[PDB]
Amino acid sequence: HIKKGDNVKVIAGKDKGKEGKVIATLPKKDRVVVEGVNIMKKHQKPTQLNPEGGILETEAAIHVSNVQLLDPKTNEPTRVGYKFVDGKKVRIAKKSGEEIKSN
Amino acid sequence: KAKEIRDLTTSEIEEQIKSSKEELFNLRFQLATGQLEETARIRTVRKTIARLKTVAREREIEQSKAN
Amino acid sequence: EARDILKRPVITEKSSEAMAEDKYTFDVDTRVNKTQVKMAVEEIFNVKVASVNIMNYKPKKKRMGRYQGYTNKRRKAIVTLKEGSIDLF
Amino acid sequence: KQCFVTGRKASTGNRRSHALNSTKRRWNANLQKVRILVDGKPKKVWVSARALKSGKVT
RNA sequence: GCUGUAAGUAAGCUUUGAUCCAGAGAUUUCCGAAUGGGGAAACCCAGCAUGAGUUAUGUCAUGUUAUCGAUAUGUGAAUACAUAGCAUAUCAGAAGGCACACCCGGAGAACUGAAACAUCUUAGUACCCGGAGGAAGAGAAAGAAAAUUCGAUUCCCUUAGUAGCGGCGAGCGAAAUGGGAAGAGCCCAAACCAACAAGCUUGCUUGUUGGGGUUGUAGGACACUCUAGAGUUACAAAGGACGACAUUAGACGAAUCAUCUGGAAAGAUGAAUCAAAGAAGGUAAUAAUCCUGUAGUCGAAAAUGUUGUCUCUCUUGAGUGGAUCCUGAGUACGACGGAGCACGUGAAAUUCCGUCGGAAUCUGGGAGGACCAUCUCCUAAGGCUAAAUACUCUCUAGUGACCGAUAGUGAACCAGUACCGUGAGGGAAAGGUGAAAAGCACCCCGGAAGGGGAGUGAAAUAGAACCUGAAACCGUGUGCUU
RNA sequence: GAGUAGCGAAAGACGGGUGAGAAUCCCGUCCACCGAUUGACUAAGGUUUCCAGAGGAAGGCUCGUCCGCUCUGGGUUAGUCGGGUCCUAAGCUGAGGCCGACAGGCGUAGGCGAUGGAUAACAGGUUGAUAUUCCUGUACCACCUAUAAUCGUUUUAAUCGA
RNA sequence: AGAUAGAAAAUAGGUGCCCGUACCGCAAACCGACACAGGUAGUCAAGAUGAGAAUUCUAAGGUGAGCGAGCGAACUCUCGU
Repeated sequence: HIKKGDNVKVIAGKDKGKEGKVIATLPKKDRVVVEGVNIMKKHQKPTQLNPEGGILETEAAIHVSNVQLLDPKTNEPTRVGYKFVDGKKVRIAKKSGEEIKSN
Repeated sequence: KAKEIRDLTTSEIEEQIKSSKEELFNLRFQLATGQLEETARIRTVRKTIARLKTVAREREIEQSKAN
Repeated sequence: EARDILKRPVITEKSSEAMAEDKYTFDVDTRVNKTQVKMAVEEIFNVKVASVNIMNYKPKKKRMGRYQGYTNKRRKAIVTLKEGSIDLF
Repeated sequence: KQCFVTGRKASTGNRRSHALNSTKRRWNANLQKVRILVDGKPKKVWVSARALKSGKVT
């Protein structure tokens, strides 16, 4: 499981071996939209809300099973564990020490 | 926000219920006349009146049961 | 009470033809009487009403998509105040 | 329709014929209406004639 | 992060901890046993008390008011006491519902089988109503038997399709013994009693006040002499006070990378790793190492079942004589008619109901399949009693040489719904775009429906009636024929 | 079967307009049919079919620019009209009660129940849709409050009454 | 019968609730599966002719019937001679 703004690598899809920062989480379909990932080409029609339209290139969501956090020390894809610092479930990179998720 | 409400005496509380009921009327009279825009104010005052009546019940029920 | 019975005002061509005159139209609760209405309005707006008339509208069929429904039953009251002006701004 | 005292009530059985052909029947008690002493005040009630054989006060 | 489905666009909310998830609480319109009176459910129309309002009237709010039942007060007839009867007060008293099950009763068919049919069978079945209880019924020998004892009952296996019953037809059909599951025993009436307590006149009688002891080695009083464990599942019957696991939220939880083909790999190939975890489901294809988990471990504020105790509450245990006394009455039992016993009235025990009769009290009574005499066993006519046993509307976890959309529920999908019937009732048809909605910007013909390009996508004879797309059937070409 | 039967009693014609499209929709003229009714009301029943815009897939036995169709927004105003409120018939319920295997049946007092009895508003105007309902005019029936011009043992009264 | 110190009188002010009310109703909105040649209680119901609520034409007021255009064979149907 990953966080709202951390930097992750992708291992599925046309995009692998690529980094990018997560921008949205969507916790009820288990799907995140990372940055650059899954670029989409959506045909938007000229309406009232949108004066004109075109082919927008927005990012689409991918299953959480396709992304991984990087070791803050060695930038290597890694799993994530936990430890009880003062009773708080804080995260660990599982190959090194503490991993920070502030934004 | 029910802390200060517990801090409030049972009297102006019934008066707060009264005033919030008045406000609600005005909001829904203006939603109908199409001059509201802030349509979520209705739910916040509905919250407020709900909490105010729950506190009012708790106020009288402690007394009823204990003496 | 006296504010819970006036659900909304009514703004429509026939109600506004009645606002050219001093007749104002409201959508009132379905379990009130003319008496309870007069009192409520003269309590809120500080007006003095002369008469009021009530009518009950039946639930109307409304088909939304593939699911049929019925609209809610309505009770409407018409006031004809002599002293005052209910302003609906 | 029971006996006030005992409880002798009716019962079902069969009327059988010479060819053992069966029909439903009933057997009732010899219930007689008698004024006895009940709950203090005298009252008329049905009581069997076997309960009146010995023991009841009219 | 959220504001359900269910999309929306708009106001918002949320690390000062939202939406969630568990426990507890508050609110809970109207109808419905429906209960103030009515009524064509979901509505009308009230009386009383208290309050709001109004100068008042109209109007409104909150209580209260059904019927039986039980009890307690008044008041009280035809009637003199009295009794009906009335009037109050009280009472978490009763109603109604249901799981289409299991259980015990009341009442009880027929088609059918007999190759017809009436006895018989179907069958004490179906359907009715009445009780229930989570289980129910049964249950501590007036028993089985011929050695003696399951020494209560129930249930399973076998006895055994035997013994038997049967227009001896069609059919119906045990029990004991023996092998097992589970086991547990008790309380009252009676005598008698210092008394008590009323009648009745203290002579007695009768009472629930209470004790007393409840059983065949015949038990108990009696008279002697003698001595202070139980238990709320029967065995009286209430409830605080400490713990113990478990259950109605949860927490932690090992170990994989590279290339190849691809739209995407979990595949193939190579090299690793973990395993108390290679159950399972997801993931753009087929994953022990990506995710949710799994083995393992941990964990409740609370509200519950449950259980150890500590309280607590109850409280006599024997022997020996045996002179008297007591041991369940309209009862047993007999007769008549029926029913029940596997047993159709039969030689017909054993047992119950209606109707008439009608006993004994231990020096007695019942049973041992007509039966008796003798022997053996038992001690009725009062009561309570857990376990093994039956069933699943539910809830929790899981399983399946069970079904995969004409199947499997009638119902995978807003289904007991369209619909049909006056009504009981009857009762359907209908799943699948893609990985992602990326759901086809623009242009062209057309009023629009459609279409044709361009673009999205791996694919658009995957374009929303959307996966695959057979046959019947309908067309458009034509090679060879007529 | 077959592009076959049928297209559900009947008088239409034509000018103008509307539209992508017109025997079929709108307006007009003429003609024709009913007229103890195909006219006006009002019950029962149906429930929104009512009105104004808009649309044309489907439903209309053809067509359709039209509609009892679809989409959007509207529309029913009562002290006096009909009911509730007042009364009761036929029936239905029925406390206690009678009878009943259970279930329940019957029935008194009393209630319910119009198709009947008793009850105070008429005319005109009015919109796209309502009008003894709204408005203008004039009324009437109950009820309450203030006042009363003197009714007068408050038994009788100005007069209160089962 | 009781009940009671009160309002009638010649005024002037106020108060009067709930349910129904659109629309069709001899009908394409109802009972007949249908925009069905059937059924559907009651009220008003004009002129000419007549005895008449008969009959023919018409008034008030509604309506031209949800398929048509041809040709006028056989044969059916309805009608006249």
